Amino acid sequence: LPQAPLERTRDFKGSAIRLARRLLPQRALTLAVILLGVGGIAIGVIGPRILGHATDLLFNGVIGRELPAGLTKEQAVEAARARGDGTFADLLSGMDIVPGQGVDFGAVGRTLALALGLYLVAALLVWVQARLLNVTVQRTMVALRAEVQEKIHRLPLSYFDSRQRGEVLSRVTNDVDNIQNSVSMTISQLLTSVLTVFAVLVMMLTISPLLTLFTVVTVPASLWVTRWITRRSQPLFVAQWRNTGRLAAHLEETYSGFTIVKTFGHREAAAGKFAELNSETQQSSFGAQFFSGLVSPATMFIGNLSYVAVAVVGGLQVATGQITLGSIQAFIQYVRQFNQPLTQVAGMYNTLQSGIASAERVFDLLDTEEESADSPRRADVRTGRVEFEHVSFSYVPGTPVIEDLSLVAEPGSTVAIVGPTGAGKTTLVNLLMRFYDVDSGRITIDGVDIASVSRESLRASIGMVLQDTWLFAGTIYDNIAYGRPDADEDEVIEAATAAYVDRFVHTLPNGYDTRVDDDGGAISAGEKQLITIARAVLARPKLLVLDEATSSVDTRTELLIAHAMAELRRDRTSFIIAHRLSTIRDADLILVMDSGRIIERGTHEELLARHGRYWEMTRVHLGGI
Amino acid sequence: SNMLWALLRQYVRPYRWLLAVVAVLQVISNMASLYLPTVNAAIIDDGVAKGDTARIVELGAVMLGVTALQVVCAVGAVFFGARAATGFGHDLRAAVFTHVTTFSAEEAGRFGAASLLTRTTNDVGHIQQLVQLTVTMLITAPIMSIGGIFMALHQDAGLSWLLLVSVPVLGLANYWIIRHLMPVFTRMQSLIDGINRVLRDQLSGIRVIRAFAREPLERVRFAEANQTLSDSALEAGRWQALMLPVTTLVINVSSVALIWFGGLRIDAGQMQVGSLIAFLAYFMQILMAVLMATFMLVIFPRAAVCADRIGEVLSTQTAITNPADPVRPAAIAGDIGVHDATFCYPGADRPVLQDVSFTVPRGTTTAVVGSTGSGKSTLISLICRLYDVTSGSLRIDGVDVRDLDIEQLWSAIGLVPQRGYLFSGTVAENLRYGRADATDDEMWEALRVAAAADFVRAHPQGLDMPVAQGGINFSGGQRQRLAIARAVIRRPAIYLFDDAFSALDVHTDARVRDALREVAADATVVIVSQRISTVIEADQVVVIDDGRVVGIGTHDTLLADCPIYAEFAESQAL
Ligand SMILES: Nc1ncnc2c1ncn2[C@@H]1O[C@H](COP(=O)(O)OP(=O)(O)NP(=O)(O)O)[C@@H](O)[C@H]1O
Ligand SMILES: Nc1ncnc2c1ncn2[C@@H]1O[C@H](COP(=O)(O)OP(=O)(O)NP(=O)(O)O)[C@@H](O)[C@H]1O
Ligand SMILES: [Mg+2]
Ligand SMILES: [Mg+2]
Repeated sequence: LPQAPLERTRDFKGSAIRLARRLLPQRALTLAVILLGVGGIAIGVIGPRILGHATDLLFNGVIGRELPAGLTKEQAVEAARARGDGTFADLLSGMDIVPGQGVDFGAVGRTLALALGLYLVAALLVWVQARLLNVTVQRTMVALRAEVQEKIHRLPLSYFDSRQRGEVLSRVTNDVDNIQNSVSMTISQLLTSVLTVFAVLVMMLTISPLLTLFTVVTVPASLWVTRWITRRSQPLFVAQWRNTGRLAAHLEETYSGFTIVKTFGHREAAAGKFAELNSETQQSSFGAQFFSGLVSPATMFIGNLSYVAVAVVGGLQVATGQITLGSIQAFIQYVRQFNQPLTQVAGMYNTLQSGIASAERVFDLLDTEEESADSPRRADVRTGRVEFEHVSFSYVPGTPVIEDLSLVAEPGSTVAIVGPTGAGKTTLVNLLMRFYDVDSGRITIDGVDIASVSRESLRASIGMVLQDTWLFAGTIYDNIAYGRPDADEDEVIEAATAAYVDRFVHTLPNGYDTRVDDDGGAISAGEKQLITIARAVLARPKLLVLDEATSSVDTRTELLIAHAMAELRRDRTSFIIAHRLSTIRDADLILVMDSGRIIERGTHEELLARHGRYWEMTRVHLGGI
Repeated sequence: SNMLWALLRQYVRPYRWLLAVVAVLQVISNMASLYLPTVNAAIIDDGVAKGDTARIVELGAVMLGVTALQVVCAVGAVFFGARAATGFGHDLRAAVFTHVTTFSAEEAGRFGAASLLTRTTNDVGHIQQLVQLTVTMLITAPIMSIGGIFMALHQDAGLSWLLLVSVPVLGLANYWIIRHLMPVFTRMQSLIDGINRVLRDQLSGIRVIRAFAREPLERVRFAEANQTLSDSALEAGRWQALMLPVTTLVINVSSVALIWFGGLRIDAGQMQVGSLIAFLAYFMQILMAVLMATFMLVIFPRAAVCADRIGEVLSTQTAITNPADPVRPAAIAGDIGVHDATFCYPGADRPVLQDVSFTVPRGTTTAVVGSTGSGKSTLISLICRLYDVTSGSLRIDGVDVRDLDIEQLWSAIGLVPQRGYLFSGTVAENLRYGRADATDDEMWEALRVAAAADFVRAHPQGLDMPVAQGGINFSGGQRQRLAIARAVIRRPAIYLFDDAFSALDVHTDARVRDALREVAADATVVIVSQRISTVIEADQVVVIDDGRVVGIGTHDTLLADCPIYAEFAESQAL
């Protein structure tokens, strides 16, 4: 049952046309679906007329048997009228009876045979139509999801930051399902429903227009009632959805921060707020769903009123001789069929609006400007000499972040960047990976420029270590092998041993099969960083950059890691960013950087010689202030 | 399955007279809907057939009364069916949340914070929708299929065998379809969320994906899942495409056979010709209701696995409880003592801690040091009794923690965990967790200490500046700096810092650790320290090392005696 409240569309018809053109390749399949639906609906609507003819023959025989034999119809009617029962004569007048003759079962049988054959064909065409419709829908959905994928992998790295906490997530996961529902409905149920209405109206017009009036008058009444119900329930759906989201947010905060809630004595207050929010969401759900379910009985009442009127007036007409009994049986079946789509017209309207507004969002996502086309050059970093030349960068036009710096990382040397929070270290190394584009500078790796280089081939040989560690919901072994998926189960373990992951792996019950998530599994943050280090070192890099790699690791395991990886990072440059002074020690080219610029550079001894910044910083780090 | 029925029988019992009222209202409504064809047949055979024209117009009143009863008996049914289902969902959600809130750290971590939210929010909605479209759509079949046959007996018993032949055959032909459709439907459901989680992982770790240049294989692994999902959907649709046409074919064949075998009897006079319309409508309504009820039957297992998860959540018994009649020490002053403690996490064969034993007197600072994975956070949790020591003793102010009011221990323990979590709202609301009634002059001082004052005072809203869902608007080092402020505002007798000083630059770290060393001059402070230069001022130092302690003393004595402390000092010398 539909419960999405409503959405606003910038342009309904343009988005609808684009969505229709999306399923354009399947033009032949779509045409075959439409034609099969039309044929099946025509054959299914013509059958009750055949049944009406059969029962008409039955009635003629049955009530012509009782009449005296020999006399003809128009004189038997006169004789009955002279008997005083004029209404029965009027009934006999509009009929095909031959007095004295019984029911001809041969004609009835050979008419029911035609009806059965038509019903077989109708029940055989609909199945084929549905089977073809499923294939068409699946093909279009596969194409749409594939191109959505491609667009996601082509989008700039700044689009995902502007979007608000899961907008992109809810734009591709649960927003394509709405498109699927709308597309699979608008050709399988809405089309049949409008064709049903049209064909039924045509046939009942061929039967009796006056009776058609009484059952077509209800369409405006049923539509008015349906739209009144939806208009009055619109404020309820929004309230229900908002309360559900609010309760979910409270539950997530209570569960994630459960330790804080328990420790600070807010357990009995969180329970009270839950007991006051769940009660509200229950009311807002009951009220929203009562009106939602009220639609079907409301329209069924109008349909039954039409049925009563049709039955009474048709009985009066047949008793008068205007139409035959079979023609009123067929009309009863026709009005019963016609009442059906009016019940869920609200359902189609709701599931069409919610889903065309989804296609609008998906198309807007697919129409956003993507990254510039990377020039294929197959970066060939041999030594690792990095050079920044007057590099300037601003996240947004206006306030700048990095202002005209120039560093020279010689091959083998391990440059160490330090500075206060917000200096832009992470931005400085992100510029090196071409996550963003340098505004008015130049980054050269081993002489060659970085702009005229295949971006994938550049990022595949740097092995960067995040500042904010990220792990997908899988096993530790899978997380480590995420670097090089084509590595056997003898290099992954070697890298884990090098990163000392295989020192606490032997502590868990199931060592390498431990399911670990990014939201606080059985692994602490310090041990979590080791998994990232192992993953980065598994995919053999040519120059390492580590942004706060060992922030939560003690200065006794990081020393072992450095000793173990001394051979690996022996002839490769490394940009180490850390707020901890004990990690940048024994590393030439210490860059103290503030406000985006570089205040001073040089080795540890030179920096200590010229008291200032670094000096003051190292005095503050140790005992003093 | 089995767990689902248990749930139902327990959590719908408060609403039995609502279900029993819906069951009667929908019986009356279905009977009224099936009775309209009966009075239509009465119009045909007692009116038109006999020529009476007043009989038709007088039976129109009966028809009108029946259709007026049918709408009220349906709008009364949809009201109570909703008031019962929403109430059942509300009660189940409340029970699940209440049970979860009693879990300790270990039980909560067994399921996970993310998985528990789904358990308490979506798997209750699935059972609620099952209840709703069972009390409104499933039960339509057992009354329709029975009352229709009953009215057929009441109308023409000599021909009602058609309903006893057609209903079972349609039921069998639909059961054979659904028994094949259910497993592939479950597989498609288990693939939909799989591709959803694939997309979620791709979007969350987009920076990781681009940094490792995994796009060419990420596309392959997404395509191999999209194609599999499409194939499963096609397989499940080629079965679903048989549900409607088979029902329509059965209806039409039954109609044809009805006309034939009805003409056979009407020619002999055993039945009036008017009953054909009534039987046609009976067949249509009954065989449509059966198909519509079997449509909902597809998702039983989807609501059964959810019920199994909810039952496994509800069946877990908490271990850390509040002792009966606990000792109540007025004005609990911090004085900790650990005697031969050992945790030995579930998942045994390696106890995390072993024979830990030391003492922290009141007003003295004790700093615990050790490599990653040593168990410092486990010791901190044991101090505040997030867990319970299995084979040791942990006594605060002489009295053991295990027999003590847990809330009183909570109230004066000043915990600053390693994680760092800020609830939604304003900074003032987050700081009010420490003291429920804190003045702005006191909040600014507490804020000021943690050196967090001059990044919220520079905000236009000041103390009322908004905070994200989990403090995600902060950068890290501001969130866990506000975490320090929200505990220093408590002014507790015990401070328990769990290394919340990471992600802080040198100046801010020094400022914070020098300012909080003043406000905590007279307080039992246990700080998980990493930098040796910040341990000289500590009154006592503990040398946890991958299990037990390997040294106890001050800075100089531990440097002289303990070799691991000497290794730490040498390695972070310069
Ligand atoms: N996505 C972004 N959009 C806009 N501004 C940003 C973004 N990321 C960072 N900044 C700003 O860039 C400046 C420095 O960014 P950042 O790269 O995080 O420095 P940082 O040295 O890494 N800070 P930290 O890592 O905590 O020591 C700050 O003024 C940030 O607010
Ligand atoms: N739920 C759990 N199940 C099994 N092992 C666990 C669990 N939680 C923690 N451990 C292990 O217990 C040991 C102690 O962990 P922990 O106390 O977090 O270390 P730590 O003192 O916090 N070191 P650090 O990571 O720098 O904070 C580690 O070997 C963990 O892997
Ligand atoms: Mg950063
Ligand atoms: Mg820890």
